[PDB]
Amino acid sequence: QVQLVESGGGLVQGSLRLSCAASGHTFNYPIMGWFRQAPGKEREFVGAISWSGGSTSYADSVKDRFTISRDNAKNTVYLEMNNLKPEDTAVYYCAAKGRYSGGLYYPTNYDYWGQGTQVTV
Amino acid sequence: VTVILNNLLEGYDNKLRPDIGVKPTLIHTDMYVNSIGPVNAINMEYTIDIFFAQTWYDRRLKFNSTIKVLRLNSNMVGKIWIPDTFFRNSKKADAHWITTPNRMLRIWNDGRVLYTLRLTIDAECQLQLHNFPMDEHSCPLEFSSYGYPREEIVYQWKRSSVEVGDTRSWRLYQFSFVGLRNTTEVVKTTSGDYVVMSVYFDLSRRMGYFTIQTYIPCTLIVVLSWVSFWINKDAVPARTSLGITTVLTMTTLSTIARKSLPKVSYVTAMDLFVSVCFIFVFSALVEYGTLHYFVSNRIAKMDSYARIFFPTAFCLFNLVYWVSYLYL
Amino acid sequence: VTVILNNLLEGYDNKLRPDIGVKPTLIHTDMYVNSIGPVNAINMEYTIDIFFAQTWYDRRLKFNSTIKVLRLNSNMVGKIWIPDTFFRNSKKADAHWITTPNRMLRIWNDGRVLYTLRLTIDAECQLQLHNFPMDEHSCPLEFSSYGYPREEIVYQWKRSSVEVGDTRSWRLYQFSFVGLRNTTEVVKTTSGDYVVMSVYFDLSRRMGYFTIQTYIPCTLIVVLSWVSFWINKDAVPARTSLGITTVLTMTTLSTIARKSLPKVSYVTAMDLFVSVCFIFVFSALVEYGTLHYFVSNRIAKMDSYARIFFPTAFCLFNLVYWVSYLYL
Amino acid sequence: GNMSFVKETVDKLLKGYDIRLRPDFGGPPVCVGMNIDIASIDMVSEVNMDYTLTMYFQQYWRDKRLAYSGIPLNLTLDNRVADQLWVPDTYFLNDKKSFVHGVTVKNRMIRLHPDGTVLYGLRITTTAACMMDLRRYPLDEQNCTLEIESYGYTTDDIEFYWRGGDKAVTGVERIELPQFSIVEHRLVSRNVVFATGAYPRLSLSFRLKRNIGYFILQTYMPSILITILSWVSFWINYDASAARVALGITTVLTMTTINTHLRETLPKIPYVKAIDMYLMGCFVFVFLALLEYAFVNYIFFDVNAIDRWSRIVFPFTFSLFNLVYWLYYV
Amino acid sequence: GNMSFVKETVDKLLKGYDIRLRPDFGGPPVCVGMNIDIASIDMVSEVNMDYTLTMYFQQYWRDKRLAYSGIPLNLTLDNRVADQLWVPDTYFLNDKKSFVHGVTVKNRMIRLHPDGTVLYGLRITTTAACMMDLRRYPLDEQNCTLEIESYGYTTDDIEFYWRGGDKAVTGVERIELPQFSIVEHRLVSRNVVFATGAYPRLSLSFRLKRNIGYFILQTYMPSILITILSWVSFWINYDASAARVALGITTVLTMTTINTHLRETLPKIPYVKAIDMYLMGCFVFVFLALLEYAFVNYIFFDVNAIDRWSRIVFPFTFSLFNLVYWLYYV
Amino acid sequence: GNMSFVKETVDKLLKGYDIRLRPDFGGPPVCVGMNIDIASIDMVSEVNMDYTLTMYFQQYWRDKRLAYSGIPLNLTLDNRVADQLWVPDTYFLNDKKSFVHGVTVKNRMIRLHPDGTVLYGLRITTTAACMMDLRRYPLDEQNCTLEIESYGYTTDDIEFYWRGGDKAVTGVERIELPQFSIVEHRLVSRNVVFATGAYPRLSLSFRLKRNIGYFILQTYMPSILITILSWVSFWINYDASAARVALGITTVLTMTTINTHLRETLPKIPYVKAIDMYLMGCFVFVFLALLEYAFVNYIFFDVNAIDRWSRIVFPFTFSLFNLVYWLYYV
Ligand SMILES: *[C@@H]1O[C@H](CO)[C@@H](O[C@@H]2O[C@H](CO)[C@@H](O[C@@H]3O[C@H](CO[C@H]4O[C@H](CO)[C@@H](O)[C@H](O)[C@@H]4O)[C@@H](O)[C@H](O[C@H]4O[C@H](CO)[C@@H](O)[C@H](O)[C@@H]4O)[C@@H]3O)[C@H](O)[C@H]2NC(C)=O)[C@H](O)[C@H]1NC(C)=O
Ligand SMILES: *[C@@H]1O[C@H](CO)[C@@H](O[C@@H]2O[C@H](CO)[C@@H](O[C@@H]3O[C@H](CO[C@H]4O[C@H](CO)[C@@H](O)[C@H](O)[C@@H]4O)[C@@H](O)[C@H](O[C@H]4O[C@H](CO)[C@@H](O)[C@H](O)[C@@H]4O)[C@@H]3O)[C@H](O)[C@H]2NC(C)=O)[C@H](O)[C@H]1NC(C)=O
Ligand SMILES: *[C@@H]1O[C@H](CO)[C@@H](O[C@@H]2O[C@H](CO)[C@@H](O[C@@H]3O[C@H](CO[C@H]4O[C@H](CO)[C@@H](O)[C@H](O)[C@@H]4O)[C@@H](O)[C@H](O[C@H]4O[C@H](CO)[C@@H](O)[C@H](O)[C@@H]4O)[C@@H]3O)[C@H](O)[C@H]2NC(C)=O)[C@H](O)[C@H]1NC(C)=O
Ligand SMILES: *[C@@H]1O[C@H](CO)[C@@H](O[C@@H]2O[C@H](CO)[C@@H](O)[C@H](O)[C@H]2NC(C)=O)[C@H](O)[C@H]1NC(C)=O
Ligand SMILES: *[C@@H]1O[C@H](CO)[C@@H](O[C@@H]2O[C@H](CO)[C@@H](O)[C@H](O)[C@H]2NC(C)=O)[C@H](O)[C@H]1NC(C)=O
Ligand SMILES: *[C@@H]1O[C@H](CO)[C@@H](O)[C@H](O)[C@H]1NC(C)=O
Ligand SMILES: *[C@@H]1O[C@H](CO)[C@@H](O)[C@H](O)[C@H]1NC(C)=O
Repeated sequence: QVQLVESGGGLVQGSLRLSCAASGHTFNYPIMGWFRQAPGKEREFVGAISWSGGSTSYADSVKDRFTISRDNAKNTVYLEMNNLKPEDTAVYYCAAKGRYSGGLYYPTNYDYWGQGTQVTV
Repeated sequence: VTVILNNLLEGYDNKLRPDIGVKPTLIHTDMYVNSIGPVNAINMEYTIDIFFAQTWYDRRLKFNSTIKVLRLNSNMVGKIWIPDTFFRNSKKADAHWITTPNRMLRIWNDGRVLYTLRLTIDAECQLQLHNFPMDEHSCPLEFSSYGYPREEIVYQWKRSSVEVGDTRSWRLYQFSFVGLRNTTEVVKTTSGDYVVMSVYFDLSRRMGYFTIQTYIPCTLIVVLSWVSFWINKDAVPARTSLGITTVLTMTTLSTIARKSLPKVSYVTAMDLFVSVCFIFVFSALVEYGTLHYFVSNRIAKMDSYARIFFPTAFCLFNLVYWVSYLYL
Repeated sequence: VTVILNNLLEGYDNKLRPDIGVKPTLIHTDMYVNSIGPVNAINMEYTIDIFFAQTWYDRRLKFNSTIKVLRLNSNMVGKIWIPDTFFRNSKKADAHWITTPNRMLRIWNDGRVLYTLRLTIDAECQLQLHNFPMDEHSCPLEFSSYGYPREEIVYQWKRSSVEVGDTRSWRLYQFSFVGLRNTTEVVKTTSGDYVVMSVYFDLSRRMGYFTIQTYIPCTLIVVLSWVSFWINKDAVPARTSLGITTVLTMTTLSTIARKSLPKVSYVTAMDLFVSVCFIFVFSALVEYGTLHYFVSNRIAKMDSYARIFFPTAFCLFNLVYWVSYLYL
Repeated sequence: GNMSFVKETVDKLLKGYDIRLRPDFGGPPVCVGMNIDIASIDMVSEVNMDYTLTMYFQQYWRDKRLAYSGIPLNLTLDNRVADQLWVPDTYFLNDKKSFVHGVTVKNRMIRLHPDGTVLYGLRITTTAACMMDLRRYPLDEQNCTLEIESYGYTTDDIEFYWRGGDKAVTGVERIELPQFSIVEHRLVSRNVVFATGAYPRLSLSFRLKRNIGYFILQTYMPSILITILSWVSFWINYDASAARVALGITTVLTMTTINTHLRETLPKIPYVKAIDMYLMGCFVFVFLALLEYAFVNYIFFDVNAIDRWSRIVFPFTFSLFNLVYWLYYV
Repeated sequence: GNMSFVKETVDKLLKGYDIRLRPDFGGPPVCVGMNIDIASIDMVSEVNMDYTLTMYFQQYWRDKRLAYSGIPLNLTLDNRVADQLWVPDTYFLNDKKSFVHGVTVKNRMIRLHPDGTVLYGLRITTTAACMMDLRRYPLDEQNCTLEIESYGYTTDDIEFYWRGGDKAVTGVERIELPQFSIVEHRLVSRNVVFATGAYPRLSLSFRLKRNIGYFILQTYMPSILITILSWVSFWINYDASAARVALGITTVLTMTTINTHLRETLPKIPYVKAIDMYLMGCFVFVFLALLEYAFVNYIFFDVNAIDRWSRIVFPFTFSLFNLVYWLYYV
Repeated sequence: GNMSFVKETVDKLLKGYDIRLRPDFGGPPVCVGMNIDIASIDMVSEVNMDYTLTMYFQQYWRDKRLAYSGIPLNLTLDNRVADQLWVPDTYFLNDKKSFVHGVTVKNRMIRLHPDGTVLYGLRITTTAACMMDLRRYPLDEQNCTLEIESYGYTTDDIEFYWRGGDKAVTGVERIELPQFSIVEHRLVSRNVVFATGAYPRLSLSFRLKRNIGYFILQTYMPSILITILSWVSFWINYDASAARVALGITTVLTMTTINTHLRETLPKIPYVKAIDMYLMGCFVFVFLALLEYAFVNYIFFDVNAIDRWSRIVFPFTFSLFNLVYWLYYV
């Protein structure tokens, strides 16, 4: 069981830093991915990071603009959003992925999800 | 002879066991233990080399000729039906192919089929390492048909079931072969009920090596700790150095004691003896520290009590320890 | 193209070498050493990775077409005759099959056949471990036809016989590649006379690791033994403890010295140096014991002689030791 | 009874049979039921982060092409007939090295049914990777999984389910690991989406709890006794310079010898294990004890007061260190 | 739908098919696209200078001989059909031992397309050599590569490219090495010229950074504390000959025990490692400390001045040695 | 000369040939001559009680079915032709793991003769078990054998003999074992009777003598010097309690360190080895030496007389112990 709570997403027009706190058996779910769901649209992948190691992967739309970092001691994943654009108006979600859950881009492969923060720019 | 072989294989279906729907196929099996390999206590496995021979009746192979036996090649084995005998507790087993497949296939005019193959088996033997090294183990060897239940294939030991060698050429350098027994039983699984033949080898560990390596050095170190009791209390650098170095010596001996056993949690008799000996040498230095403090500042005659209590306690512990593990 | 391949294999007997009774088959071989693996001193073997290429003429494969070369599949190799080249000193050799059989078969209209296969070989290299670690070894690599004698198959190096890489990507972390030579010779056996091609790799062990690990600590401990000579004779617990502990320290260093060499009986230079150093620390404590007894009961000035004799003897031993092994 | 009649029936089933095509090709996906009978868990390696598993792997599916009539029996055929029949492309995703036993023959079972039901059993010894969180080692709990998945066929062509529900996997209680205890096992069925498509997935996970008895006796007790043995120096008189100094480094020497042996049995994990913290903590205490005598000797050449303060503080601090350490990892 | 119709189509494709001849034989070279899905990096061995890699190796190419019409589907055939189809002679140049998993079957995938596109996937566990520069060990950075090359076909007959550009290799982030961290991975496409001709080459390289946490706690800290413990002798009074001498060799004895255990876990590299310099440097300092008491005892039998000078110099020199050492290797 | 003519002759020999039937089937047993050319003896393992042997194994027999006329040459055929010819079912009874080298091809030779004589050569690397009597270790002599026997054919169907008499086995002198020396080799031909019948047997035995040089320098000399170093305590004055006690346990400590390293390289044999007796004997002497000072200190607090008696007795007793020990094992 893993509990995910994300915070730090406000309403602006800019650099934002979203933090996702984790608790429980986080080792069994070492991959953390960020997802956004625009109204009237399916949930969209943003970026997936591993708890251990620290290697990163980002979507093409948010490449070189959004950076994600994590620390196992704090058990928190930080998503840094820079150069915001009006297309970034979606409910940002934090999800945990099992080690053998397959592809990162598909939200179905993720088991535990956060509440979801509403960000409008 | 060639015509006879062609007729036997012509119109023969190897996918079907003899008497597929008539009655269960009775298979007579007997084993010749060529040698028993080393017993791996770490992996709880033992190597065994045997000449596994199976006998069964197949009426499809009957032939009328003056020759009443046909010793055939190993390639002939794949042409006819062969029982799917497998060893249940075998972690890894191999059949030697040097210089040729070491298999025998003899067919009589009666239709009786003798199939003998040489096998090297690393069977699984769960070892209860309590009372180590005085432990006694019974390593089994279970084999049965993999796919054919008791309603289709039934095994049965012959009049000479398990044949052993001289037992001196056997590769057992730690244990000593003391017993042998064969058993027949039926085990129910999800697929069905299968007749399982088990051979139990009784092995008793030989304590000569462990006694010399660990027991004697540990006992002597404990005796060396008692030496500090006779050295007078004024020689502070002498008794202190003797006590601490004996503890260091016991630490060296403790590491080498459990260098072959696996990481089993339960306290073996070897671990218990070393741990108790470690306390005695530890208590010897603590005794002097208590004696030194009170003398520098009854208790004054603690040396006299120590010269009696410590040897008596260790002798009492040895009496209880050896009786509890050599008899029980 | 497909018709050409069918014609070549049709009426072709792979059991017979080209020019079976006409003349011996001349085979041109050249080797590209992709990398030389670690040298196992314990097993006296070394790993080598090569692209072994062989060239020979087979008139049965001549074809007249505009295409003058036919790069074929690895499965085509089994269809035609292939020389039975084997490595005589190979303990274990493998041909990689990932992702496909790493073999090349090119046939020209001339009838010349090029057959190249990638091989990893653990060749046998008997190591004379005298003068270790300053030893120098020449590991050979011998290959020849297994069944065809010199009257039927003759090998011959090409103009670029042995091709080496950068030698920096090579897996030699202990030795340093210094020499390379190729030789052709005929060896007479019971079956007959066979032409044997040998490649000798000259390897010189690098002494940097051993010098730091063993020589410097052993030398410093010997110097520490000389420290007891300057401590005055009245400090009995000091000089006695210093001498005995240095002996214990040398014992710890002696065990770790021969932790990679096999159990060769002959005294290596590393073993000789450690043994001599063990005597010096042993003699230092014996010297004090002799000094202590006579003083408690010339000899009285043994400390002055020891302060000169011991450093001089060890320096003299080092001068003889290093010269005898760095030059001879 | 009639072996020839049975032989003709089997030949009829195999005639025109295409192994390359799955049952119900171009139609609904074929449901494959799997049950596992565990034989033993031979090894659990922390250094390699994997475990060795031996089991009876069985698969159930219906193939109408193999349906036969007129024979009211279950045909248990030779294992070599499986080469002429379609079998699911089942593979283990997390396995590192696996094989099927072939003594005296391939441990393979094919059992046909009149309606076309096929039973396919294999005795497989597999080495499956299992990432281990060793922060709480040796008081850690491990969740080692066995992933079962189809390689080529997606969910549109094949589906996996546990046959028997939670009873699909048996023999767990028989497992006797010398170092671990099987706390629980779980069965998970889910779909995993890849670039090529979604594939069925079956997961078998074991929760392993390490046995603390071996490490408590082997490692913790010698370390505690040496640290207590270092406190003996405080009782020794301050003028006994040779005795107290010799007691100091020898305890330090003893601690190093214990430390060298213990750390060898584990991989190089950067994070601090519970065993790592305890060994280093004890080594600091004995180091401070010799430092304590240094200050005593220097000021002597209050000296009694320093020794008395050291005596009260050291056992209290070490007890506090133990209490914090044990609560953190328990 | 019609299995017989699909069977006839497959038989038509295989009829007259020549595995010995590559697609577009005698024409333009066939372009082969490769993508790799990493499963795990099991081991990284310094002694053997190699690493073990498990991956899903996939190849893409067009074969007009296998083009089929009338079936608007991608035919996922049994893995045994690959033996009847041409596949590139792809091999790894730097591998030492590789195999394809065969449980429960060969982990092989063949997927055909109507235009003749062939998808060939393999699950391969390979051990590839990786030369390691251990001068800065254990603070070193390693660049381990995986060379992909055609064995027989030259650039005139076959060409290699990464399918998907920089996205051709995935699963790198999932790799969890206990001793290393994957800093970066790079994809390189180039042509390598040999005596037989020029061959296409694909290179996958990982930059590995060793984790320093284990060695700092295990190796450096005990060495530092022993050296500091040797400086305690300076505080001890000069007349305490037994105490100071016993402190000396025992610290030397302790340093040797640490040195013996540490050097075993590495190959014999002649050059000086960072760990090599630190261990020997500490062993020299403790050696000099006992030499320092020798001079003190001799002159005694200024003596206080020698001890005072030693006290100022030794911690300063050791700190200077540490500062130079750390700056050099960081 | 005429390759087609030779090809027709070979095809004629193979036409109608039955591999399943031995030569002279139903008649006199076929005599098989065997000669062995030893390549090297790679390893001799005491722990596993086996040795690794590489050799050229050759067999000679006459098969009238393979007799050919008109070709006055010895046909050296490809190794793959052996699959179409009958070969004896020769196996090694005491082998544990054996294989035939297959690089670059199977190291197999088939040479036919006009009269039907067949030469069959194999390069085989075999690991054969060898029980070792280690009572006199390391001064022991070992007799390792290689048993050659037919598996299925009894003496009525096949017979074995050494071709060339005592010259059947060559290359013995070339063997260079680092730890052993080949004293002698013997060739034995006999018949072994089993339940199934009597089988021919050929035995090749090597008498190995272990080299004592390594153990004398490595093990005996340090043990002797430590024991002599313990006798130094007798010369030391009785009042030097700290010195003599420190000399005692440190010698005991040194003996334990030597003992721990030495016993690791051998299996656990209950009987007392020569090395076992020597190590324990030395450990008793140093133990008694510290006990000797205990009695001295107690009576002191004749005391000179006890030391003098100890001095005469200990070197004499140890010399007597050495003399008895060496005579017993030499
Ligand atoms: C070792 O570690 C592994 C990995 O972390 C753990 O595996 C997880 O186990 C839990 C159960 O304990 C799994 O949760 C279950 O997932 C099922 C699969 O659902 C997927 O597929 C369906 C479609 O078939 C989708 O609709 C769904 O979104 C998922 O994609 C669910 O069906 C289960 O739901 C059931 O239980 C929940 C409550 O838990 C109910 O609300 C539901 O109604 C229903 O009854 C369940 O949620 C999880 O998927 C596993 N993850 C992985 C990666 O395998 C092991 O449990 C762990 N073992 C030990 C011993 O610690
Ligand atoms: C581990 O170490 C290896 C080396 O051992 C590193 O691999 C090198 O990676 C670099 C890139 O980082 C490679 O450099 C590139 O080489 C390409 C190959 O070009 C060859 O072929 C073309 C024809 O196809 C020829 O024209 C050309 O002359 C070469 O023969 C170049 O095409 C690349 O050029 C591109 O970038 C440069 C700028 O860098 C531009 O100027 C160009 O226009 C073009 O865009 C580039 O130069 C290098 O070849 C690799 N070496 C080997 C041996 O493969 C690994 O990167 C390293 N690992 C890590 C993690 O660092
Ligand atoms: C390692 O250990 C093995 C096992 O002990 C030794 O092998 C033995 O070697 C001896 C010779 O050194 C063998 O003794 C000889 O046996 C021959 C075979 O006899 C059998 O078969 C014949 C029929 O062929 C029967 O009649 C007979 O009863 C046996 O069943 C004999 O033919 C030999 O006789 C010759 O020598 C004797 C004197 O020794 C003469 O009197 C005879 O006239 C004749 O010349 C001989 O008796 C023994 O059989 C071997 N045993 C086994 C089990 O192999 C190895 O030699 C040893 N190696 C080393 C290096 O020590
Ligand atoms: C052949 O196998 C089938 C499947 O296992 C058997 O059918 C089962 O029979 C048992 C009783 O023996 C029932 O409890 C199950 O419910 C049945 N299952 C199904 C799917 O039918 C069948 O009995 C077997 N027949 C023979 C002759 O052994
Ligand atoms: C068969 O596979 C091909 C190749 O992957 C598929 O063609 C791709 O289809 C996707 C949409 O599903 C497109 O985004 C790609 O651009 C297509 N690639 C090419 C090269 O055409 C095809 O759709 C698959 N067909 C089926 C029935 O699954
Ligand atoms: C066990 O073997 C003996 C051998 O004589 C045999 O008589 C007995 O019947 C066997 N036991 C069983 C249960 O078959
Ligand atoms: C060795 O190789 C060289 C390579 O140039 C060649 O010239 C020479 O002839 C070779 N030696 C023999 C004996 O073939």
